[PDB]
Amino acid sequence: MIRYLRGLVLKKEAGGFVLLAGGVGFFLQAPTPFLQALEEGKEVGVHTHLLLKEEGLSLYGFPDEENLALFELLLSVSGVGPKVALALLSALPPRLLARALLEGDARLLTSASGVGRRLAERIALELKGKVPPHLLAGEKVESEAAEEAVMALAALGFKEAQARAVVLDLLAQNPKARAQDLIKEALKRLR
Amino acid sequence: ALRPKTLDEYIGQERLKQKLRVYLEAAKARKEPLEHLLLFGPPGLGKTTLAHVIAHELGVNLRVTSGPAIEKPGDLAAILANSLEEGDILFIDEIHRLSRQAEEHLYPAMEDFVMDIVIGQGPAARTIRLELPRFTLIGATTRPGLITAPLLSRFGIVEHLEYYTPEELAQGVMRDARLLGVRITEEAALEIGRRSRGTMRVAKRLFRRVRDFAQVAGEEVITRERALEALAALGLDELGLEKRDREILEVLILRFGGGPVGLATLATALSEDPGTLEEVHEPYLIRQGLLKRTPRGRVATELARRHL
Ligand SMILES: Nc1ncnc2c1ncn2[C@@H]1O[C@H](COP(=O)(O)OP(=O)(O)NP(=O)(O)O)[C@@H](O)[C@H]1O
Repeated sequence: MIRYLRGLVLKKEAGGFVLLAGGVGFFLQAPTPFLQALEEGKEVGVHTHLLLKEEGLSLYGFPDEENLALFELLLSVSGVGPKVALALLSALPPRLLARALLEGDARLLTSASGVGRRLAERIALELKGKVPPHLLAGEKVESEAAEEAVMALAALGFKEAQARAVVLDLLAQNPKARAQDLIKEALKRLR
Repeated sequence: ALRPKTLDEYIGQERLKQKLRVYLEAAKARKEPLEHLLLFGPPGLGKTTLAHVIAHELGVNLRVTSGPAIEKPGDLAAILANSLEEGDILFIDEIHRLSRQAEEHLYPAMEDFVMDIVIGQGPAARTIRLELPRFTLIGATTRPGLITAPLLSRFGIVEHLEYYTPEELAQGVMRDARLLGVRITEEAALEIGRRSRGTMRVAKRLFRRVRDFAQVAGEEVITRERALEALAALGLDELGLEKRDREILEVLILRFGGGPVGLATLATALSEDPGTLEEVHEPYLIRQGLLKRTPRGRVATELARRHL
């Protein structure tokens, strides 16, 4: 239910940390990497993952949707718990873990704290193939293809505005527009 | 008046071909991209109509644009960015005269078909790329000498072009006798042939105006009598050399003497554009025992005076 949260890093820890979102001091565990790049006092967003139990409720935080994704997916397997999933996530980088998970590197998995011999195997055979659409490379947008379009246009002659004023109108009739397909199509209406 | 584009229908030399017809055979031994073809030699000679035709015996349309006709450094980009069909040809006449850089953002379309656009404000950033299709480029030059910058490298094959003999041009003229209401004879047509200074261009000029002329439609016919008649007559000129040419010489020889002058004065005493002189008149003259360019200035070869 709780997936995202914003608040102060109130106080860190070995494998946990506390987020003062609202007026509530939430306590969530996270991967060492993420955990370290975490500094008390500054606001922060966290991709959380609730988790019931038989004695209480648990919160697990992550740097970005990607991570969260694996953590879940990971928990998806029978036998793998938060600790392990966390280990794996705390050991090798997501991207590399995504691949590994897909392909099935029970070898590479073992190669990481919480190093599970046969477990790394189950987790492997178990998610081979079953992994992942947009998850082999951390989603990251470059530059404003829009502006980027213009910027090109300007340097190609066309007085800025002339170029920007029609790049926009282009993104209108067609929101999807890689600078390329955008830029070109401008030359057309800029003949 | 369109012409059935082919190579078997191309009146002209067989040398560039011995090293081009072969590569024209490569566009069928490898792919569609036949190395960048630059062209040399004097005007008229036949540049456009060459590839203008080459296209059809390849399978793609042709886009041709003059060099200097490029203001917006991205006008060619546009001439490259969507307008082709994976083969079309792009001809660039007077190519040797392009923007200091316009000719630089032309190399990308060399290696394959890109057009990386450098960009930055301070400190400069990355660099944009497009996706120009695979095409064949023809960039001819009227005066290559040393004006076709290192870009000669990017160009594929560099073959020259020269004048197409009294025969060859006269030859063409013949097939040109089948137009719209006119029959000319050979030997006669041979007359025309040698007044078209090894150039198809100057090889049709003579008649094109002949069309709307009084005392020529009544005697439409043209044999070696009218051929050299309404040619030495009101076609107003003897062996090529015509009016303005005679005038030039007349001033060159009469006013100044067979003596040297220099585009400087002469072009003015001829009340003419110095560039336009040495460029659109001085030519044939020289290449015909008449005009001689000397470090002292122009001068009249004897064969000019006595010639009249
Ligand atoms: N080799 C040829 N065979 C038949 N027709 C030709 C040939 N060369 C030129 N022409 C004709 O002559 C006209 C153009 O004259 P010309 O300037 O000599 O050639 P071009 O290739 O069009 N020009 P350029 O690129 O400046 O050399 C056209 O109407 C053509 O039909």
